[PDB]
Amino acid sequence: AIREGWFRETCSLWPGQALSLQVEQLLHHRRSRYQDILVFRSKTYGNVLVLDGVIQCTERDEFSYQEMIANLPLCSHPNPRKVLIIGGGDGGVLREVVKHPSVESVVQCEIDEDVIQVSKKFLPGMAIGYSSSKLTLHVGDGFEFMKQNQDAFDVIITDSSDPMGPAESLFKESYYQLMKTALKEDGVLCCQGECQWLHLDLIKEMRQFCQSLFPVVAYAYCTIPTYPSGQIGFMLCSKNPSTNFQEPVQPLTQQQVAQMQLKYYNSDVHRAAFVLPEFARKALND
Amino acid sequence: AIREGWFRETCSLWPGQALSLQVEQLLHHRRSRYQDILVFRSKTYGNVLVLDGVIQCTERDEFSYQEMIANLPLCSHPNPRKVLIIGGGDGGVLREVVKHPSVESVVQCEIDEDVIQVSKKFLPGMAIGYSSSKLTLHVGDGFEFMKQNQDAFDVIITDSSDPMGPAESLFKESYYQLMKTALKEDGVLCCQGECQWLHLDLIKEMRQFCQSLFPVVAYAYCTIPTYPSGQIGFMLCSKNPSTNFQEPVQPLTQQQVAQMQLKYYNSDVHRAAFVLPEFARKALND
Ligand SMILES: CSC[C@H]1O[C@@H](n2cnc3c(N)ncnc32)[C@H](O)[C@@H]1O
Ligand SMILES: CSC[C@H]1O[C@@H](n2cnc3c(N)ncnc32)[C@H](O)[C@@H]1O
Repeated sequence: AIREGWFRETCSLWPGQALSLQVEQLLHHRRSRYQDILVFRSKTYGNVLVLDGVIQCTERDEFSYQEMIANLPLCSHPNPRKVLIIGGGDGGVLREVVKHPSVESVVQCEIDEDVIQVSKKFLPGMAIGYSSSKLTLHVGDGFEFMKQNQDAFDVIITDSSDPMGPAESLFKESYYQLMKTALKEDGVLCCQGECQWLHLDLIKEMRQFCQSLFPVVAYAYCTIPTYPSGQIGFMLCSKNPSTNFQEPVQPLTQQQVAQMQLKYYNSDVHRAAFVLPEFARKALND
Repeated sequence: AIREGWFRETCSLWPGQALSLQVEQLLHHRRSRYQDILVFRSKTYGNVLVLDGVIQCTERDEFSYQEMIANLPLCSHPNPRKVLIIGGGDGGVLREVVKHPSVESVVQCEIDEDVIQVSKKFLPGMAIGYSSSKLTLHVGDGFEFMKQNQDAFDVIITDSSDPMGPAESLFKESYYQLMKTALKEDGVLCCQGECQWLHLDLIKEMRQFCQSLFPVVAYAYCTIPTYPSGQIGFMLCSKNPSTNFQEPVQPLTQQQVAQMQLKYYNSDVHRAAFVLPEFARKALND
C-alpha cells in the first residue's frame, strides 16, 4: 500500500506506468460498504484521497479537473439553473457549480456516504460545497437515479470513481440515453471522458455512440499532474443543435474569473481545451 | 536503479513525486566522459533513454516534444534557412527540422558523442535525423560553441539534458545573450522552458530576463506523459519586434502536416500551446 514512505498507483487501465507520491502521514484507511477509502497527507501534494487504490484527488491540483468539468458545460449553456452532479463525494464539483448565480438548485447523487464524511474532514477546501443552500443531497446509485428524471435538468455532470468499483454501473453506455432523457430540451452534459494518450480508441467509440444520441458531441481535456499521463478528457453532449462547445456561449469576464477564485478555467482555456494533438484530432475527425 | 521490474525516476527538482516505468529488458548501462547512460526496453513506452537517472525520452511519446520544439520557432520565422541545434543527441529535433524545405543547413553541437552512438542503436526512429544531407555535426559544450558565432543563424534550438551533469553550462542566463549575438537580425530561438505546474516562479524570472534582451518573448507548452507532471514549456525569443509567436507566420495545411508525418504539431496546436491555465496566465501577465 504505502511502502518505504511512498504510495505508488498502478492499474491495468494504464499498464507499465506508475505515479508515486511521497507520504508524510497516513490519515485514514477503512473500507466502506462500497470501496476501500484511503487518505494520506502527501509531502508535496497536500492531502490525497484514494478509492480502491486509485487517486481520486490531491488538494494541490484538484482545481483543474473540478473547474473544467463544471465550467465546460455551464459556460456552454445560456442559462443553467438546475444542475445534477453524479458522484462528486469530495464536494469539489459542487463547490464550483454553486459559484454561478444562474444556478438555483444542484442535486448531487453520491452512492457512498462514507466518502462524504471523509472529504468533510480531510478535504476541507473541496467539501466547502456541502454548505451551499443550493444543494439537494441524494443517496444512491446514479445509474438507477437517472431513471427517476425526465426533462428535469439544464446540466448533468458525472464525476465518477473507477470502473472497478461502484462506478461500474455508470459505464453502461445506456447511461447516456438515461442522461439525455433526464435533460431538458436544450440541456447539456459533461462526463469524464478518457485520457487521449491512454485510450484514444475508447474516445473514438464513445464519440460515435454519443453522436447517434445527440446533435452536438465534443471532446475536451485539461492537464492535472496526478492523473495518469498527466491529463484527462471530457465528453460534452448537447441536445441543442446550436450548441458550439468550443466557443463558450457564456464567456466569463476577468472580473468573473477573479470573483470565482478560478485557478485553471477561463474563456481562452475553455477554447483551447478542444484543440487536440494531431494524432487525436485525426482519430476523432478523419 | 531498476528494482523488481520497474524503473523509478526521482529528482529534487520535482520533490515528492515519481514516474515509474515497467522494464521488459535492460539494454545498455555505461558512463561516458560526461554522464551516466541508461537504455531499457520498457513494457509499454518502447525504448527509454535515461541520462544521470533522468528520463530524456521514450520512443512512444518523444514526438510531442521533438515536433513542438522544432516547429514552434520554425513556423514563427518567415524563411528559416540556417538552423542551430544545441544538444539533441538523439537526433529527434534534427529529424523534425530537416522536414522543412526552407532549411539549408542545420549545425548540431552535441557534447557527448556516446549519446549519439547509443541513440543510433536504441532510438532508431529518432536517430534517422543523422541521415540528413543538411547536417553539420559539431562536438563540444554548446555554451562555449555559442561564442564562436555572430549574426549566423535564423533559428537556434536548445534541446539539452538536465541542470546536473554537462547541461549545467547552458543554464547560465548569459547563454541567452550569446544566442542573441549568434542569431541573425530577425532571428528566433526556442529553449526548453520549465513546467508551469512545477516551477512557475522560474518561468516568471526567465521571462523577465529574456524580455530585457529581446523585444518579443513567449512561453508555450506541450503535453508528454513521461515528463515530470505530464508536460513541458518552451521559452521563445525573437530579435524581430514584429514576431507574433502565437499566430504562426508559416501556417501548415493539412496536406503538409500529412506529408511531414506529424503526430502532435499542427497550426491550431501551435496557437493553443500559448493558452495557459489561469494560475500561470495570472503569474506571467498580471
Ligand atoms: C470522489 S469523486 C467520485 C465519486 O463517485 C462516487 N460514485 C461511484 N459510483 C457511483 C454511482 N454508481 N452512483 C453515484 N455515485 C458514485 C464515488 O463514491 C466517489 O465519491
Ligand atoms: C538526449 S537529448 C539531450 C542532449 O543534450 C546533450 N548536452 C548536455 N549538455 C550539453 C552541452 N553543454 N553542450 C552540448 N550538448 C549538451 C546531452 O549529452 C544529451 O545528448
